[PDB]
Amino acid sequence: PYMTNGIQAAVVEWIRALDLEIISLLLSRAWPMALLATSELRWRPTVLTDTDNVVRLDRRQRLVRWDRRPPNEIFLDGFVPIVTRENPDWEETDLYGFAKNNHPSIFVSTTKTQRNKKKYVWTPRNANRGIVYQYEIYAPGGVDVNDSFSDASPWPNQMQVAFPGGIQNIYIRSARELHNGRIQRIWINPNFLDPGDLEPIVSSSRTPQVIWRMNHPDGGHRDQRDDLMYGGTGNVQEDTFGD
Repeated sequence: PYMTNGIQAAVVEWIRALDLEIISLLLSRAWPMALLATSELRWRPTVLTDTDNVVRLDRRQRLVRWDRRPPNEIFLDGFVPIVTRENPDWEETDLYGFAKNNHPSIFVSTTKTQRNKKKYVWTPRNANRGIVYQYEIYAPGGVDVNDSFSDASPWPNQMQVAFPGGIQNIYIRSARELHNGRIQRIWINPNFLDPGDLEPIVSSSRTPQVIWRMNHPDGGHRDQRDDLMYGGTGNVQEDTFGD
């Protein structure tokens, strides 16, 4: 037995309103028997042991999401999942299938900052191709994928924390804007709900810090039409990519 903030960060209203037991069922109902025998749906607790073995509140664990979408969308809307409709398929709510294959779902994935001697982070192989944003997230709740599946976790190096129903814009602190793997701007979200005691945003004299506002003239750059968070096509690197 433990305390969790569960789906507090969710933007999708029908998910945000349902009882935690129902959302837990949606996430686990499709798991095979062999998986169920050794797995438990482990929501991140309100107080957790972080990747440097320091005990922190869930809201002080530095999460990262790599995303093609720019601040004019993401700081406005937060992270809205691909599937928002009220009666999704079982494939679209399954945490195991989502963790494995990254198919369209109710989940917004993030990856934990791996705080060693230096900062490391799971980084997608295509982080150096086209326009890429690294969003910095400090959110309540969510599901710890590795804790849930242990040996059966599909991509353990991603250290995924999954948010059914998405992540509100108030939990996104900043964004690094990369063009073909070269950092252009560090974006500051003015509506970030600061929990206090966080490390100050990692900066450089060469790269401008920009306070975002709605429809910022430089805030809508994107590739022309979830690739960057597929656990299969990335690996752990020092958390200075773009510098």
